[PDB]
Amino acid sequence: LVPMVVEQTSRGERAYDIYSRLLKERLIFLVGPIDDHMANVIVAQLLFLEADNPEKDISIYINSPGGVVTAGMAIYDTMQYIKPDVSTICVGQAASMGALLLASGAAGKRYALPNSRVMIHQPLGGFQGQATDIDIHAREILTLRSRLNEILAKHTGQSLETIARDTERDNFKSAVDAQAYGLVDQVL
Amino acid sequence: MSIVTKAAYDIYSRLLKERLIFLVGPIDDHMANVIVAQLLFLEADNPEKDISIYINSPGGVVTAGMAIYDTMQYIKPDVSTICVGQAASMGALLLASGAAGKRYALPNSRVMIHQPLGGFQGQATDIDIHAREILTLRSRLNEILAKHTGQSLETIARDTERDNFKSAVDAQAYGLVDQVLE
Amino acid sequence: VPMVVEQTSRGERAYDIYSRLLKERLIFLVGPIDDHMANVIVAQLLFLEADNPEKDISIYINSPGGVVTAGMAIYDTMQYIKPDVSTICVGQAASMGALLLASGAAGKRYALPNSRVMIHQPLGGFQGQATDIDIHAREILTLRSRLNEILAKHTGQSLETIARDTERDNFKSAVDAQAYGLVDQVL
Amino acid sequence: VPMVVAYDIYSRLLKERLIFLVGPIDDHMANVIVAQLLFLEADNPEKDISIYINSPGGVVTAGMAIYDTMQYIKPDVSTICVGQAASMGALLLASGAAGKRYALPNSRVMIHQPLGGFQGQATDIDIHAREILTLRSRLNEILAKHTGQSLETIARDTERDNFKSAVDAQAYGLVDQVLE
Amino acid sequence: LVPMVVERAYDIYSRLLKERLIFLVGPIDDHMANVIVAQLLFLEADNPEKDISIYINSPGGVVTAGMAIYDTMQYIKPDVSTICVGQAASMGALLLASGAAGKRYALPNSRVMIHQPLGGFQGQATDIDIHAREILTLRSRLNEILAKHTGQSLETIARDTERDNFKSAVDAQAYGLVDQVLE
Amino acid sequence: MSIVTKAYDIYSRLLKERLIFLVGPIDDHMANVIVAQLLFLEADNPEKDISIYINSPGGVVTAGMAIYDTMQYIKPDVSTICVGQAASMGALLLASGAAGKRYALPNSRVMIHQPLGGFQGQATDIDIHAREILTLRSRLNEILAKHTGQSLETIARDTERDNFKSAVDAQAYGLVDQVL
Amino acid sequence: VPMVVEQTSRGERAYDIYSRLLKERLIFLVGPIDDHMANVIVAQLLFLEADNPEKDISIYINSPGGVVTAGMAIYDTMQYIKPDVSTICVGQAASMGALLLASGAAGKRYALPNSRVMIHQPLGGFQGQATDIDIHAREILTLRSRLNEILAKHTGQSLETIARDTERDNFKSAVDAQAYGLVDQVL
Ligand SMILES: [Cl-]
Ligand SMILES: [Cl-]
Ligand SMILES: [Cl-]
Ligand SMILES: [Cl-]
Ligand SMILES: [Cl-]
Ligand SMILES: [Cl-]
Ligand SMILES: [Cl-]
Ligand SMILES: [Cl-]
Repeated sequence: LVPMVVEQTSRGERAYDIYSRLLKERLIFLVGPIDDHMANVIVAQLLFLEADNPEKDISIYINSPGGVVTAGMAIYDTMQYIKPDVSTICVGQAASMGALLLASGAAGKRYALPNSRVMIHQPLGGFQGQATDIDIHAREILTLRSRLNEILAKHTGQSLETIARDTERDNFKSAVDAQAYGLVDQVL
Repeated sequence: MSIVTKAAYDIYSRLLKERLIFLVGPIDDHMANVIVAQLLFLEADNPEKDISIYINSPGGVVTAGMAIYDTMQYIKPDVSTICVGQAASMGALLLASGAAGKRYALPNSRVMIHQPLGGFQGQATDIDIHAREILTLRSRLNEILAKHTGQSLETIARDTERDNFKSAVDAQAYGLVDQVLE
Repeated sequence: VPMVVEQTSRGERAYDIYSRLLKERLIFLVGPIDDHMANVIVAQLLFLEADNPEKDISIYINSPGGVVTAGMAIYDTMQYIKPDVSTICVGQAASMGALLLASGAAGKRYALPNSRVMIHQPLGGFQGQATDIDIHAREILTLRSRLNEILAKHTGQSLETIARDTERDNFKSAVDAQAYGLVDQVL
Repeated sequence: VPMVVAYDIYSRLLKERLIFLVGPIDDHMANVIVAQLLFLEADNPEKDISIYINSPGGVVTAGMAIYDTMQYIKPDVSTICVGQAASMGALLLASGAAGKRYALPNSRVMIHQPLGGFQGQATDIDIHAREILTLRSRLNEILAKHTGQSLETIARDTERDNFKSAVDAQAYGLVDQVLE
Repeated sequence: LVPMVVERAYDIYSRLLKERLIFLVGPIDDHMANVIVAQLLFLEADNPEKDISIYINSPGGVVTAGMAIYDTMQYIKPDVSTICVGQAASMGALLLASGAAGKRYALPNSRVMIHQPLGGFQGQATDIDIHAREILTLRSRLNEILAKHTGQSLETIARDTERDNFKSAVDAQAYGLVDQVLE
Repeated sequence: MSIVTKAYDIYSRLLKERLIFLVGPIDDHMANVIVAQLLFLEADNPEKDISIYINSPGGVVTAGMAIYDTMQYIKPDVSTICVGQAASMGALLLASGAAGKRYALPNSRVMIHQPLGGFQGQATDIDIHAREILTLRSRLNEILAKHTGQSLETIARDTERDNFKSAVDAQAYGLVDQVL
Repeated sequence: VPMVVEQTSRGERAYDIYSRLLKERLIFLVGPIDDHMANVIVAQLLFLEADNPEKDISIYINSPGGVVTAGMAIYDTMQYIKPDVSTICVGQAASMGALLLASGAAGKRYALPNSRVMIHQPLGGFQGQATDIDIHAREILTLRSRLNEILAKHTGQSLETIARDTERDNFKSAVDAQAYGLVDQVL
């Protein structure tokens, strides 16, 4: 059950579920496993907010264990393409594609709360075909892995060699260690 | 009146006001007819303004995709296509079939023209799609792709047998989109 | 199913996309035919006739066919109501779906270029859908003949031609369907 | 279910005094039909009501609830068969107001009552043999009364699980007119 | 699908609730009983003087749920008329017979069975076992209620409730289970 | 908002009249909804009585205790009315209405007995241990003794038996004040 | 479940009972803690802060606990927002539920007389909820110590006392929870 609120607008009073009410504040929630359904809803929200004001910052709250790589890339490309800066805030956790999106927020505007944790490692499951008739072949997996490593090296400032070595490890960084690595700019 | 993110009500319906359609997930008759309905609605509301279809789809049923294809070509407005995430099979065919000059891909999206057997089989219990009809449809799909990409029929027929994804830049070079939005 | 919001005297209102097009006298006949969807189409035809008995109605058809008596409920309602019912095949029309396509108002039956049409009627459409109903062999043969007569009447083909061709479970292209008399025009 | 503006399509047609009896007959759909009939009577006890019937039949006492309500309310209840009417569906069709029972040209009508409609639908209810024979006779009497056939004829013919065409249903007295 | 009417929008049952009509339909259990109790209390508060009608088409069901309806019918100020359409069995039959004196009705092809099967008495919850002596107490209580409202003697009810046979509308009227067959 | 019996429902309309329905098994979900209605009613008017209609087989002890503590804490008097039955936690809450304002209808039944099932962990990772069960059983007995006027030894003996009391016997025992 | 409808000059507006209480700045933390309910609680906190950053917020807590990182999302949001967040235990609070109860604004943490509090954290709360995530032994130990430090800070107990007492999977009464520093007052 998602609670509702009633807010005054220029057009009169209107009812909102809590997430649509926070969308009016240019806040978007990326929560749970990443897949096409939820990634396309986030793409839709980013496009809508850009249409509403292309200059004002947008915030994505991230609490996600990661998930499907191409779904996460659709969010990534949309974040980069729209005119507004997209600020990222990790609460709870960001892993795999969740961590990649966190680290890809606008420079200076990536944040983690004190007890959140960040894991860059990309499990095989995120790369496999999600539809019954799609088999994702080894070379394409290797291309995607290098692509993700290059994106991380670029946004963190780490070298490519460093990202590719560290992404093999299946462990979490604390918010402070994630800030030190360049995955976020500030622990709030 | 009331607004939600997930079902000027839900986010998708608000963007439909902006002449934007989302083609997402597997293509089957249910979602293809919703897209046909959105296309016919937008043409009736304004037969002059462009329409955009965002495509993130692993493909699916061939006749359902052909329903979308025929509607796109038939209505008066130019239909622009944008690949986000991926486009495979019928999804790649539809991406390639947007209005000339108005087909786009985002930099990390991927495109695969290959059409698996599963798209051609009968979806209803009492329908059996026979081998000659499969070959006829595969050829028609190849000719549609040859026409919109500028590749020869022979090149399409050879390359569609491989089930590999192209990058967005490679898909532009192949003629499946006109521009990578970067 | 997306929504379309319009403002009015007393606030604003919301239609789903299908309801919005029903305002424009378009009906969607999509998916397998059964009693549930057939009665909804009958309800829409009756509503549009009562709203304006003079203006045409369009049914878009994308269907593999299905239950014969449910399709017959739609057929009789199309014939009975006052407005001309135009039909447009998008995707495919098989079995009862093809019969209803062919039964649109004369001159107003259409197919899109990549549409396909199959008149063949599989056994499954004729069998009992209810637990306590067993549809017997002679009734199947009788209904198969009634369907062939409807097709002969609307296509202009001989009953002998329809009976021969309906035994083959093969599709016609839009162009071949138009030449056969199943539609009047490829759009 | 499409909408018209704000009614769903069936509610919009209920405003025009049309009720849809569709699908298998059971207590749930019967009681919705009874409610609609009572509502329409209260709204206007003079104007005719129409019931569109497309149904394979079903539970006998649920059908009898509809039958008794059609007979009891003041408005004439016209019936129209679209698609098919079997078992209690056929009984209800034949029980519309005299002169106002219709069938469309390709509809079909079967008066036969399978054993399934008489059995207990609740777990703790067993419908016994003599009650079945009483109900079968009551249904036959209702059909003889509304069709004009003799009781003997109905009792013989109802044993066959065959459909009548719309024309043969009119000839038998199950409807007054085939509509074209 | 439950149709709607516009007058605001009402589903068909809420529209008829405005006309002080309640539908008791299907098997009786706590869920549906408490909804009927709420409708009775709502109608009493809206107008404690005007009659209420309950239409009953029910195979019966859980005894204590039915007793919740019975007690509420007796307690509220309005007369509660009952009308049997289709059938009334077990607790449904009891509730039909318990409408206000002179205002209990059956339609001509309605049927009524007072018999109470064992299933209505057993515990519906996981941790409740309804014991034999409590079943016997409740069976006697139901028989006393029927005797009071029908005018039959207690042992006449006890004899006839043992048989799981239906009464026609005419025979239910003759027995005192309703006052009138509406023709 | 549209109106139904089952948008604006019948229970919501009655909440406007300060009536709350406690119906069915007691668990966290329904108990938290009752706490919410109690807090809402107290904020709307802290002086007017509230009524809880109780028809319940009982259920989870800590869920019932959430309702109990909220009834005692809020300012309004909470009247309780048993319809159908009240067992276990349902009987405890009935017995805990405002003094003088606890009621039973003539055919309702009340069983104070607390089955083991109400005390066990409801979450997968919670094991409720034996000494905590004994502590809770004693607390519930103390609550019943206080509200009924019976001795603790009387409650402790009687709660062992999984038998129902009639409305008249519940009133005589002090579980309600009046049979209506 | 239930609705509250309020009349206005432009007709009627409707809430469910929880949304109506949200209007009074009360949030309900009920049932097992997981990402779904935790993100709903985070959103409610951020909304109430944006609506009025000065006024207190109350969380009613009736929970057997649950997923540790979901509860940590709520914890961090409670500490970050400007308003004081009061906590009230009704029923019970265990594991993450007990931690969040203890984490309300100093002096504004309450328990009702028959509620019970269990700080113990079962293994199940630390394990991966996602199919592709295995939460490893060293991360579990790190999270366990962090929870003990959070509890020590808010209760006033030493780290050693928390670490010893959290191993036992027993409940504290409301009065014992108050004496331990887990709430400030039994209401
Ligand atoms: Cl306003
Ligand atoms: Cl093939
Ligand atoms: Cl046969
Ligand atoms: Cl028989
Ligand atoms: Cl028998
Ligand atoms: Cl007979
Ligand atoms: Cl017994
Ligand atoms: Cl490990």
